[PDB]
Amino acid sequence: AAQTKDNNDFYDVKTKKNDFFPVQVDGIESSLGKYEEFAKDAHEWESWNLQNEDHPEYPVKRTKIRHFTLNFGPQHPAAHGVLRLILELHGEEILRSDPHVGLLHRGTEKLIESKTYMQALPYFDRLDYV
Amino acid sequence: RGILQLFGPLGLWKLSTFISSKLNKLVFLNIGFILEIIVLSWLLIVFKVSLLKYILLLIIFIIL
Ligand SMILES: CCCCCCCCCCCCCCCCCC(=O)OC[C@H](COP(=O)(O)OCCN)OC(=O)CCCCCCCCCCCCCCCCC
Ligand SMILES: CCCCCCCCCCCC(=O)OC[C@H](COP(=O)(O)OCC[N+](C)(C)C)OC(=O)CCCCCCCCCCC
Repeated sequence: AAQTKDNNDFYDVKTKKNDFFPVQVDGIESSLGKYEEFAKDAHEWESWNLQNEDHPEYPVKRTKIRHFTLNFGPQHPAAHGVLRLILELHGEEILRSDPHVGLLHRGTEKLIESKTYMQALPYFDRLDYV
Repeated sequence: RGILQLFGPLGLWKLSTFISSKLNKLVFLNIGFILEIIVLSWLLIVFKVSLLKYILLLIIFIIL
């Protein structure tokens, strides 16, 4: 529902709620100078990172990966005929099931209107054909 | 205010900043970096010990 800055079709920027105190740190310095004196070169210094990846609000752009989507399609012994059951799996655990039908839709209801009541009777033999 | 600062606080501060900036670039989590250094150190076993001072001179060149 709606494409937003932190959540859209292609990626999201997920941030958890902050459990810890919002601690304020100001006046960062080393023994040779203040932070702003070397911040130009601090991009190459991993020990000079001010953002910690364990923080709940650390920005990460994660691509929205399709979950494992399986066509339990018509060509399958489990499906009793023509059923394109679309399953989104987490390993083998089912997360969402989308039964696609109409692979055996033959317009019986439309055809029946063109037939007399006697002529339309054999159509019923072929709905539940056991 | 001249040579006794160059051979003193101001001169050593510039030397410390140059050296410490080099060392700050060598601390980063990377498997390939530490594996290369570990395997490189094996040459101290292979090399005859008379070559230690040449390795010492080579290392100071790399600091530059
Ligand atoms: C009477 C008082 C007596 C007390 C004084 C005792 C100290 C005397 C030593 C004086 C020498 C240091 C003072 C001058 C150094 C200045 C450093 C410097 O300016 O950087 C030079 C260069 C970087 O270039 P840059 O500074 O950016 O610009 C050039 C400016 N013309 O980068 C460089 O060329 C620097 C050279 C690279 C680093 C070489 C490292 C050699 C080994 C370290 C030296 C110390 C060894 C200590 C060993 C034990 C340590 C535990
Ligand atoms: C062996 C014969 C007798 C010598 C006795 C020891 C003297 C040492 C020099 C004074 C340094 C000092 O006092 O360190 C204090 C100084 C303060 O510098 P600042 O004035 O704030 O400028 C610096 C800031 N700026 C330029 C932006 C204004 O920090 C430094 O530079 C940091 C480098 C430390 C190196 C210390 C190594 C000491 C080795 C001693 C043996 C060689």
